[PDB]
Amino acid sequence: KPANKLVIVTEKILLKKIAKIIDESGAKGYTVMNTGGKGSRNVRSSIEANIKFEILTETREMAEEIADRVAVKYFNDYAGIIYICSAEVLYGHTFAGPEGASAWS
Amino acid sequence: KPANKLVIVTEKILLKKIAKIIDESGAKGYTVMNTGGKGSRNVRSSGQPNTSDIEANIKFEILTETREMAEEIADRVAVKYFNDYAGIIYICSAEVLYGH
Amino acid sequence: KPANKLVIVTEKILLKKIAKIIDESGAKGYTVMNTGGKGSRNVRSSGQPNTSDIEANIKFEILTETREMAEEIADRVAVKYFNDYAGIIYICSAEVLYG
Ligand SMILES: Nc1ncnc2c1ncn2[C@@H]1O[C@H](COP(=O)(O)OP(=O)(O)OP(=O)(O)O)[C@@H](O)[C@H]1O
Ligand SMILES: Nc1ncnc2c1ncn2[C@@H]1O[C@H](COP(=O)(O)OP(=O)(O)OP(=O)(O)O)[C@@H](O)[C@H]1O
Ligand SMILES: Nc1ncnc2c1ncn2[C@@H]1O[C@H](COP(=O)(O)OP(=O)(O)OP(=O)(O)O)[C@@H](O)[C@H]1O
Ligand SMILES: [Cl-]
Ligand code: NA
Ligand code: NA
Ligand code: NA
Repeated sequence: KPANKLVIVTEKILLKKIAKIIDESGAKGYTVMNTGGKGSRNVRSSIEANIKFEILTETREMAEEIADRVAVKYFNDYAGIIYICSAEVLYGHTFAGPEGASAWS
Repeated sequence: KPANKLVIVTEKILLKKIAKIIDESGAKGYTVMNTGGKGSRNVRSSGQPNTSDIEANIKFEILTETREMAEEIADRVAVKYFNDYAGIIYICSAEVLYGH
Repeated sequence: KPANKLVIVTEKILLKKIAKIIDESGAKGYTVMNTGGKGSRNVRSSGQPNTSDIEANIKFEILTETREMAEEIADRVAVKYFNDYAGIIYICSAEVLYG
């Protein structure tokens, strides 16, 4: 089943702030990694101080909503880039099926 | 050469268990990273990890010989472990330039 | 805008050397992670890493301007280092949204 994989590479200090935006979007979760890096926007600069989020979204609209909120709220003032990859989910939130009367477990 | 990039994000304590499945599948290698995260299945036995905890999880990336190999790995991980452990599995398309 | 995401997984000791290759290609930046791993080339001079060692390797992700730039980096790294050093290099398609 196709899904958008939204990636946000940004400053570590934004971790909780971005996790709240992701949650508010309706996305079921996110994965976050510590990283290093170098950029050319030269907002932060010309240890690892980055974080990388990967968020598998329900729709393209969901991914765009997260992206647009993060970028508008933070990217004039903080380093970061955002991009999307195409993914196909094999086992996701629905691993054990729906809840309620259509449940199979 | 086009390839399937299988991604398994799961509890860090499954590292050796998932490496065993990968090895047994015929896959030629894997890359693994520490991560944090949050999900909605709420099956981690110890609850959601701290937001600061960027080693609750591991992420495997496995460039597989075929699509069927990636699915074999996914299916065995999931049936063996995902009722008792947190985790998700997806695939991305990759073109291998060198290595592999 | 429709970009290439070039991925280089290789021995951590090559961090500075590959960063220089990336910078000389004209790439606007890169992201680098520690990783563990296993492969089948069996080139790494110190043998396979411990399953628990999640710092044997580095993984670079480079969003490039063109496919030509991605290829320049890849070819440079492999040709100069892959006889002697472990690693793999691949490309994923990415669409940059905020960039
Ligand atoms: N072309 C790219 N490929 C991969 N990662 C990138 C690229 N450009 C930027 N990054 C990642 O995004 C981070 C932020 O870069 P950005 O250009 O937004 O800000 P910057 O102030 O130049 O960053 P830095 O202080 O890291 O130099 C970088 O540290 C890096 O991890
Ligand atoms: N939509 C998603 N996008 C990206 N990563 C996700 C997503 N859903 C879950 N994950 C990753 O999978 C891991 C496990 O989530 P899952 O839903 O399987 O179990 P959980 O018990 O709810 O996990 P957690 O205790 O981490 O909240 C998460 O910690 C996260 O790294
Ligand atoms: N099929 C693959 N899928 C994902 N990552 C891989 C794959 N094959 C190799 N790698 C990554 O590339 C690294 C080096 O593997 P390579 O085959 O180049 O050399 P190696 O000497 O066999 O490496 P190692 O000592 O790690 O076994 C691995 O540690 C792993 O991170
Ligand atoms: Cl990663
Ligand atoms: Na910079
Ligand atoms: Na959860
Ligand atoms: Na090996």
